[PDB]
Amino acid sequence: STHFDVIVVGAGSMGMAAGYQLAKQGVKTLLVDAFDPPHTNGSHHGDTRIIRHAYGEGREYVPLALRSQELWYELEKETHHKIFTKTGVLVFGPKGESAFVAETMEAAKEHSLTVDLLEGDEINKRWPGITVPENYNAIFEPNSGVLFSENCIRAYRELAEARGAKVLTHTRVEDFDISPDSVKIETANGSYTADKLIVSMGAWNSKLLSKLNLDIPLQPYRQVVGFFESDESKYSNDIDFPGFMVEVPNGIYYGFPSFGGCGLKLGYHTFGQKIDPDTINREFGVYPEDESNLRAFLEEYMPGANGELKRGAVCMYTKTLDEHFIIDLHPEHSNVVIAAGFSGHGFKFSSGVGEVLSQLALTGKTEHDISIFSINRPALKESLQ
Ligand SMILES: *Cc1cc2c(cc1C)nc1c(=O)[nH]c(=O)nc-1n2C[C@H](O)[C@H](O)[C@H](O)COP(=O)(O)OP(=O)(O)OC[C@H]1O[C@@H](n2cnc3c(N)ncnc32)[C@H](O)[C@@H]1O
Ligand SMILES: O=C([O-])c1ccc[nH]1
Ligand SMILES: [Cl-]
Repeated sequence: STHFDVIVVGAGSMGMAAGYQLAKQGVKTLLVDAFDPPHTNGSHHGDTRIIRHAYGEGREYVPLALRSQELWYELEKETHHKIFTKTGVLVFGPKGESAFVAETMEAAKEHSLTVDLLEGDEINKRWPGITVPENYNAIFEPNSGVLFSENCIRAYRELAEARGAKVLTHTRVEDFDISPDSVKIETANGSYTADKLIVSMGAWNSKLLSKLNLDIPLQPYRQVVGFFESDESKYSNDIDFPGFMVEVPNGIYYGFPSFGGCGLKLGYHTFGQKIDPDTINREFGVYPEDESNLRAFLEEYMPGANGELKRGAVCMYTKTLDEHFIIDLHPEHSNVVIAAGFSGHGFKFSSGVGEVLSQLALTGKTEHDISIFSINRPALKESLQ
């Protein structure tokens, strides 16, 4: 017997941010999650996340990146949890052979972002611990950094709840009933209604959007990360080793400086196992590629950070065909908002997206230009059942 103004299904990176934005405005919100956020079953754990402004995936993301950065600084001031460390982000690759590096440079120029350009030995000299061939070039963004993702979700949740938002945990939504003037969700712990619905189930969007009569190609990928004992005099955040995302012949890698001695963290971005979110093996090390693809990068580019494996994590990316997000109203229901297919690069925008989802649910519009994330774009290959 409890109607809500807005129901958020999936209270992770996007959902909890939306919950906070709504609660902050006095909107009676209910957030439902299959687990208890922040947790290690979705796409937001592993402690840290990179936030970049000059965007290699496309200069069109810059405005949202900058707005999210300001929102992260706001969050830092509101909670006792640590939110952001300004490590700076280094992007490098073989000269003339990296669309990622090239677009990062164009994005910086187009938006007048503050960056340093360097190449070859200048890279190795500036950051002892990095060994790149002389034909490599780079763009460093000093004001970009590292977000503590689990802390962000925890902070958004504590703040939203302090303002009246309710979070129903360990409750998996199994079906939806949408009408022109209301929405309803069904779970084993009961059913709930509201005027608006925000759907942000992460990897599970690939399995349950069909319950909303949507048919969108979405592929979940198993993506691991490892923490390695490193030479702290070189790879510690304390001596300014940066976060980084780089392109080499066999793909894109990313990493973080060692924070408080927990070790340099590394991940292989362009390769992962296609999986189903309910059958994925969440144990690091079960596939030999988990650790080997990482050491293959370290022994070659960051040899002093190739020590004992201290920790591993298994997480998921949910890719769309063009690797751009889906943030829009359900094409048949203006009272339903969809947030999906973040394709391995959405956390840094979660604060900004929470704001967009909020506007979409309350007004059916957003002040942000979100056309590139349209659910009706052709490259997406979307359709109704
Ligand atoms: C996995 C990964 C991702 C990643 C990254 C490194 C790894 C190993 N590094 C990143 C980085 O440095 N910078 C960045 O900007 N992004 C990075 N990413 C990607 C980012 O983490 C993902 O894009 C982001 O987390 C996506 O967020 P979203 O909110 O979509 O996903 P979630 O946080 O997993 O939340 C979904 C929640 O919904 C719940 N759920 C699922 N099904 C149900 C049902 N049926 N009912 C109720 N709740 C449901 C989940 O439990 C989850 O909490
Ligand atoms: O989007 C990013 O910055 C990122 C780093 C690792 C995966 N995604
Ligand atoms: Cl993702």
